[PDB]
Amino acid sequence: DIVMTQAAPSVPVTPGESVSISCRSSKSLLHSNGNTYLYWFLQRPGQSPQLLIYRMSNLASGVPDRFSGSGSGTAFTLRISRVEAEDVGVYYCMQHLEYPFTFGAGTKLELKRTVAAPSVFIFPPSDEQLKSGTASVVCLLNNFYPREAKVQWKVDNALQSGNSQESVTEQDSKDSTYSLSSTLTLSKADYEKHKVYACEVTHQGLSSPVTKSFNRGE
Amino acid sequence: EVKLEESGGGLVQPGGSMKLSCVASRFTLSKYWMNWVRQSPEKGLEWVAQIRLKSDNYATHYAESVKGRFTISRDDSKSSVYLQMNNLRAEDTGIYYCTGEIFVNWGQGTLVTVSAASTKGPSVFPLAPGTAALGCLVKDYFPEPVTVSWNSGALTSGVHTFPAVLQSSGLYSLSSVVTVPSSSLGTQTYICNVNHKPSNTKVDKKVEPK
Amino acid sequence: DGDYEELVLALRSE
Ligand SMILES: [Cl-]
Ligand SMILES: [Zn+2]
Ligand SMILES: [Zn+2]
Ligand SMILES: [Zn+2]
Ligand SMILES: [Zn+2]
Repeated sequence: DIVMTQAAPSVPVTPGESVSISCRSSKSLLHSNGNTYLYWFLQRPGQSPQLLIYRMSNLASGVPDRFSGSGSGTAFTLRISRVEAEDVGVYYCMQHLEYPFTFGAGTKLELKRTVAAPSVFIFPPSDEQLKSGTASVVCLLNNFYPREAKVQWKVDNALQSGNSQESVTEQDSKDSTYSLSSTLTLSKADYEKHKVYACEVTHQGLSSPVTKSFNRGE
Repeated sequence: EVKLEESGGGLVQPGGSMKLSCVASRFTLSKYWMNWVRQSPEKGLEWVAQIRLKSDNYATHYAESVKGRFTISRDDSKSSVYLQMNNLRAEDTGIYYCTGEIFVNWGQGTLVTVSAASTKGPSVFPLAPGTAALGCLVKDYFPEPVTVSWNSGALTSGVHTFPAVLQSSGLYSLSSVVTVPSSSLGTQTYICNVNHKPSNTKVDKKVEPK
Repeated sequence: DGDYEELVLALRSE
């Protein structure tokens, strides 16, 4: 069917600089009409998609004039002249020349900023939780940049695998940083066997990996 | 301003039925073609169905993956469009939006969860501690979503409520954390306001150091 | 207003 390809899953920009987002179709989107049947959308985090461009190069009503769209039959480009914080989200192309209407996979815009070492905290499992028969050990990585962080869990300083999960916040609108949580789930009895719980963090902002730990007793 | 509003979503059994509605305000629905578009992390944005006007004999077009199971309809006098979804599959799970003819107007979307798993309310545990970090762990719930706030919305300055992670056997977990000064500990009271509407669960949990 | 209607009608093709 008409396949819409957006090669870049993500693209980084320093605020106030320009960016180009590419899209390609497996067939020409040019109608005998003389118009190219392609839409561009922005989906800001936690929001519905919003139209930016119709017929490949036309600005939709109320869209800032820093946006532009161009292309030639099968290769299309969305451009932003000067990126602002309100421009972060996922950029999608869509063709409406033929049924079914198809969308590209999306390109997310990310803001570049200076390196920020994470502020690391460790949280022991609550007493209320231990009664249930399970232990959750939480490690927070606060306001850091770039996204890449290595979180190594340690139980009696032995490396851990398979018993931990991560979740990352979207880039912060205020200062362009990320925050990350890393939870370790262990059975209460397995938790009660070992003493020292450590969270080791490697990030380019740190001169050597940072360790936040605790002893189960206290 | 034009407003589209979807309703009828929720948790449903595979093989079951569900009808979604979309109501238009400040929009002469009868003059425009309407569409349903869905979204999942797996498939991204997917165009589902379209309905034309009365003078187009209400012509419909559907995505192939939905053909024979979904039916799009309109009732111009009720200012509404509908999506009747039969013999629902796990792949049909996601946020369903209705839109107008030129994709300018979209509703906020309605979440459709197709699963054989039963509803389950969460457990709220505290994450007790220059700058200090305080939190609340909202563990073991189904389906999504959960809502977390701090001091009934009075303290929003340094809050970080994390995206929900799916666990080992189809149960979600979520952490909500906050940054506050060390001088404020024991002086200012910090409370996490939790709610999980599918299971009718509401928790008000205080965060105090051990 | 009729601006949205004007745009829809100009863009419509069957
Ligand atoms: Cl529209
Ligand atoms: Zn602006
Ligand atoms: Zn923070
Ligand atoms: Zn017609
Ligand atoms: Zn005009």
